[PDB]
Amino acid sequence: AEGPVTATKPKEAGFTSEGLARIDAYLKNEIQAKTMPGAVMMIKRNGETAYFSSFGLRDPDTKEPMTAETIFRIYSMSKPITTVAAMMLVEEGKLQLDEPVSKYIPSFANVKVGVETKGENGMALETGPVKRAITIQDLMRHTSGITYGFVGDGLVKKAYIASNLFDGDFDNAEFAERIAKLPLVYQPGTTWDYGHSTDILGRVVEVVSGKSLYQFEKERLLDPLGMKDTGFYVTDPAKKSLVAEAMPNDRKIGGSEMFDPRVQKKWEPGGQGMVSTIGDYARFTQMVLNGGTLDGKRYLSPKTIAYMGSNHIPQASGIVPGAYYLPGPGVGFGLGFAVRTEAGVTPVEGSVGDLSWGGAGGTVFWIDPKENLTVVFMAPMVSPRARVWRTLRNIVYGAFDRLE
Repeated sequence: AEGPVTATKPKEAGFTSEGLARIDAYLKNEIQAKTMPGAVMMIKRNGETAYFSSFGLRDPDTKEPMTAETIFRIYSMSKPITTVAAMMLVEEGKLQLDEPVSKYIPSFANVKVGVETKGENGMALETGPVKRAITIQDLMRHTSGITYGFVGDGLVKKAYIASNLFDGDFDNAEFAERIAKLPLVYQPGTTWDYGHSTDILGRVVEVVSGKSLYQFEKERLLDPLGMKDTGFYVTDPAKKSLVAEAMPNDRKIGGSEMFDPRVQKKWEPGGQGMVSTIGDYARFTQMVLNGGTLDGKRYLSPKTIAYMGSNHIPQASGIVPGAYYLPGPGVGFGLGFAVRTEAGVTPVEGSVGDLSWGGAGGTVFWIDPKENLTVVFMAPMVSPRARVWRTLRNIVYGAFDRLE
């Protein structure tokens, strides 16, 4: 427990105080159940802060309190930021969505597609050529054939694991080469499958800009937006104790302990390596809700934002869901965002057109243009994250007193 971080205007935000109180009760109960050591959450609607509270601890071992300034490993929430960075280059005519990835990273020109088939001793992989080159758009919407070794199962995924992709101290250029040596799980441009595509996109950004992913983002987005505690590593000695840590029995991601952001390394993966704070990320999402601008500064045009927020894998795309379609029924996917397409069907409340994504470390956010709403939630945890995120959606929408 703890309470509000700042003053709030729930009624003007279109919520009831009784409804929002349900969030307090839920979070405190989950903390008591040891689902997480603590949590911080912010809800903004109609340009007003409807809710902003923190509860519990940011670290169960040190017993340090959960605060608004607490730094979280945001993992996959790094993707929308990486994608926005790439789209800035697109707006300047320095990158195109239909261009082949191989144009920037040659090793991807000759990747092969693995297909499971019966052999003398069980299932084995047959490999063949791609029918189409992987495009920049494919990377942005996860229809490139590039996957994640630890998500679901399969022979290609087992090959990812066997290749020990995360050994040593390597940079984005080297990681891209490691990925390029592996077979794809699906033909490029045909199937949605979550994977390392965004890490590859990050390298594309470096090739085009001539800068490291972090420096490019720092200059074009992080500094101007005021996201002073957002990056890939916590190098400021005064900020190292602010890193949130999950319960002892829930610190494993992909079969390994969470990386230590307090120790700088060469890798700056655009799909999973960032650290940030709720305040920093809220500015990023507000910028997106605003159509690409914040505090008088424009980062992307409103057309570009609308384009990123559109479904890029509907029927007209011919794209089909892969074996592990994470967004689930009633939800599509755009350029770095899951996009709700059905009012019902999806088993959680929300609005057609709302944008969202989460991180394996417990963080999640969503932007609802129809309801002029943005929500950011951060709590260090892994196994129960999806359950908590879905429940929070229900509670937030369940606290509405009116529709916009």
